[PDB]
Amino acid sequence: KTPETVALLQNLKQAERKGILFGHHDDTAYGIGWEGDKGRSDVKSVCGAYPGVMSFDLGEIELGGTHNLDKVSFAHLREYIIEQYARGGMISLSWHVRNPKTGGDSWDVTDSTVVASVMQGGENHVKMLEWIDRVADFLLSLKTKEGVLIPVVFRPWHEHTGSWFWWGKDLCSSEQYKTLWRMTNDRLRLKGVNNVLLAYSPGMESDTVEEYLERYPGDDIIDVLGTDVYQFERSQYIKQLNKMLTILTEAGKKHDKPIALTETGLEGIPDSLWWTGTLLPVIEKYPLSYVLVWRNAREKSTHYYAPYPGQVSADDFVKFSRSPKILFVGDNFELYKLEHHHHH
Ligand SMILES: [K+]
Repeated sequence: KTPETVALLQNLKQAERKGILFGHHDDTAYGIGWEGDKGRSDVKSVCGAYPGVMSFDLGEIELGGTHNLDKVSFAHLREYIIEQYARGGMISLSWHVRNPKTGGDSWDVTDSTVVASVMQGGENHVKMLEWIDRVADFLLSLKTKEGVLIPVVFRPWHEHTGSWFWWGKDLCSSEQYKTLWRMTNDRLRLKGVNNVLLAYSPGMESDTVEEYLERYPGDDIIDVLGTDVYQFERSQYIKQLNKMLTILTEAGKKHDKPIALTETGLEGIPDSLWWTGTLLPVIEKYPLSYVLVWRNAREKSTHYYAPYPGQVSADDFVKFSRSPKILFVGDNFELYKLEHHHHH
């Protein structure tokens, strides 16, 4: 891993001391009522600072086209990534990859033999490695104008304990799933992709650490232990989020990995006090390195997870943002600076 990448990991590992970076998907790409405006951010428009983490998706890079599945160009993603690094924030990338057997999208679960087909000897193995190489080439293009590779937390194969993606629980064995991870790591390493940290991120199906780790590909592959948990009903969310963050904290101590709430949110945040009244009291109890809420879909204006100006939860988001526990660009962290000393 590059020096800046090791520094990022070491700074994620001191979350207990520094606080929780706040994140938003596609934050500088678009939001409610806009797309592509230079420097614009629904998060910054509400609270005045950029989120400490921004994530974007590489889905459809494997098809060799110019835009991802959410119609954002890869050349724009690279710009947004360079700009987030320049201001000192973190970047994460997910990968809603197409179905290599059916030609469908990530959510095509018609065929439960897709992962088998990309194993060694399978009809789609070479193509799967070509697809991963296309991700590798994009990652290698994430450079500062001075030529420094930009560290990224790459989070492929997510939500694998559910069965809504073609790599999900009912669609492959535990060993097949771990092999996806090994193929991914192998190709990234061969390509010299030394600017990636890998994050593991199943949802809330697991009730225990044993279950959470059943499909874990190993400490030598994974750098960040995450989970994706959304609010559908408040009491259940509080129970299930506490349950998963307890699992993450226990597992992260057992395996010496930082932890993160890699996706969460309340769609349309109709609860005007969601941020301080529901989310913060849960997450502040756990040593999270970051918490990321999902995109503000310009193309479906009910589908948003961060506020925007005038949105009913916006004032409360401002109050949340002022918590010393929650970190935005401008706050007291330096992700890419090594402080050169062991933990004790
Ligand atoms: K803050």
